[PDB]
Amino acid sequence: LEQIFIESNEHNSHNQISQFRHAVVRNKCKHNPTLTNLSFDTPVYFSIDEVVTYLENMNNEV
Amino acid sequence: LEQIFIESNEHNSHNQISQFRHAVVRNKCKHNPTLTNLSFDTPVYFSIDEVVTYLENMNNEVIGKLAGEGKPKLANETLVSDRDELYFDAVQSFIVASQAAATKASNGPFNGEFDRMILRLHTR
Amino acid sequence: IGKLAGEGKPKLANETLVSDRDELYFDAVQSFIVASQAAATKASNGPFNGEFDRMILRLHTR
Repeated sequence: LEQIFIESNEHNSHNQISQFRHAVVRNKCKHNPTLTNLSFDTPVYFSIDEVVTYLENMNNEV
Repeated sequence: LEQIFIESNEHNSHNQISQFRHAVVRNKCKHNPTLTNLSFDTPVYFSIDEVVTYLENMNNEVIGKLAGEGKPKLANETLVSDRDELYFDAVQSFIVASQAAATKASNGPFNGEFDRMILRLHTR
Repeated sequence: IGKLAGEGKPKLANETLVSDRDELYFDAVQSFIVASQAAATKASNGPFNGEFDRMILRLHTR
């Protein structure tokens, strides 16, 4: 899951490794609220495109 | 004991471990009164059903929200000094928490986490 | 700790305030009161707590 998208070339990896991993963790927590609370490795249904949009907005926030 | 009665599959497994084992240790001191000081692992008597019942109890945790009403409230309006000494006795059914002022109540912070665990603890 | 402004400091059961974290803990164990969400009683959990349990019980065994 890290392999497909994240790449070695971009040197912006420093924090954004965690930015992405934590984004997925958190929106996992939210998208399945019936469950206790969701983490990285869990194979529980989820939508990531809205994490992309969320990245856009939190890039936009003021 | 750890792996017999707990798994690490879950993200929140660690807190289940915490409360489970605190419960079992207080349980087996509840059993053995004689010795002045006892340790967790040190062999002494305990029972499966007591843990099962306390887990089921706090799986339905509720308290009263009003000032000076911070303890789990029963159907009988009574409030309990200590969680274990009455819950381990037998599982009891508490009223619903609703925003209505008369039955103003607070949700459990740990509630809902135990429901997945207990049914498989039963199955095995 | 207490969320209250001006109390960025360990809060006791008596809510006493000690400037240095060092000598408070070495002298003896501390019976801090746990947080509840109500604003007057609202408080913050330590990031230290939650992750040290297994080490502490194994060391208690040893």
